[PDB]
Amino acid sequence: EAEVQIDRLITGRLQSLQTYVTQQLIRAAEIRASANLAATKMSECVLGQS
Amino acid sequence: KRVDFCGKGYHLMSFPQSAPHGVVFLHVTYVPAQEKNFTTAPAICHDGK
Repeated sequence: EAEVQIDRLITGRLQSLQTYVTQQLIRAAEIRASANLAATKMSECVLGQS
Repeated sequence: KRVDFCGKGYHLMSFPQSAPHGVVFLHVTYVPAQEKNFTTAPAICHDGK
């Protein structure tokens, strides 16, 4: 029966880890978009006149 | 007219080329050099004007 209990625990923990990784990926994409906008603003408004 | 969008410096034109899964731009820029020092003033007074 120990194989059964270990299998249940392993699959649950793996599912939780997968969910966390997916959330991290979404957040990374959003942060990339925001930083691209910030870099554009810094490059165009500081070094020149808009 | 926006600075640092196509190339580095003032912009003249560009030419596109194809790629296996994308596009490649060739930008033609303009860069000055060989400077001097001189001396400057903001305005010139003459006859009170």
